[PDB]
Amino acid sequence: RDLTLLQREERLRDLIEKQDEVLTPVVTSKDPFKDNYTTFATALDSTRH
Amino acid sequence: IAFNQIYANEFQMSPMGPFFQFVHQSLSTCFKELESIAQFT
Amino acid sequence: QMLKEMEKEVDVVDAVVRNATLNIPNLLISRIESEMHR
Amino acid sequence: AEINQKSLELELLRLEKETADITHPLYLGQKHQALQAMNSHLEAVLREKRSLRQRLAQNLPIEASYHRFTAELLPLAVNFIEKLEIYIKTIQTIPKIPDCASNMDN
Repeated sequence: RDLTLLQREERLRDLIEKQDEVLTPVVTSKDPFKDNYTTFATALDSTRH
Repeated sequence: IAFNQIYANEFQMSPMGPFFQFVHQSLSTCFKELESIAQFT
Repeated sequence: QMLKEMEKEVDVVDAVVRNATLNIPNLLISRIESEMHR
Repeated sequence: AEINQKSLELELLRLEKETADITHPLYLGQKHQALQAMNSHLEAVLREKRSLRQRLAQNLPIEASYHRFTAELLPLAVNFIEKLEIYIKTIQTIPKIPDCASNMDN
């Protein structure tokens, strides 16, 4: 039982570590993008009517 | 990042592409609308 | 959550991003002649 | 012995359920798709930066995404001009449209 549970936890850790490495840069640049994009889209939308 | 950079520098090749599209779509809709009114009568 | 909140904006932006013998009608000729100076 | 085996199985299944949102291929696949759609969209926006700039500020060197609209605009304009009188008559009939609808109903 102990060996089997340890093997599964190790696999889970490996998977989480690989994801953290790639998600951290995207979350940090999110808020400036969303705000710049929304302002841009609203400005563009006012020229079509 | 590339967008934010262009948004800060340029938004915040000739720039003519969007004018053509708009005029084309608006004019087409106008055509069809008038034809429909005539047909109803 | 960010991707879902930006859907409407994407659409607007997408909308923007995406033998010629001419018989001129008398009505238009009359208009062009009356405003010819302008 | 039998109880011990089943108990282990239960423990394993519970661990898998609790971490599925971040680990299972199904859920991870959905997140990929959402991200690819946005990428493509941004690529397009960057490709048409000049035209978009000109609009905000308001062979022929025109961005390829707009060739169609540019080529078709001529015929469309010609057609409109030629049918101008018909469009004007039609517009004059617009106040009769409610009467026309009532007579037809009768």
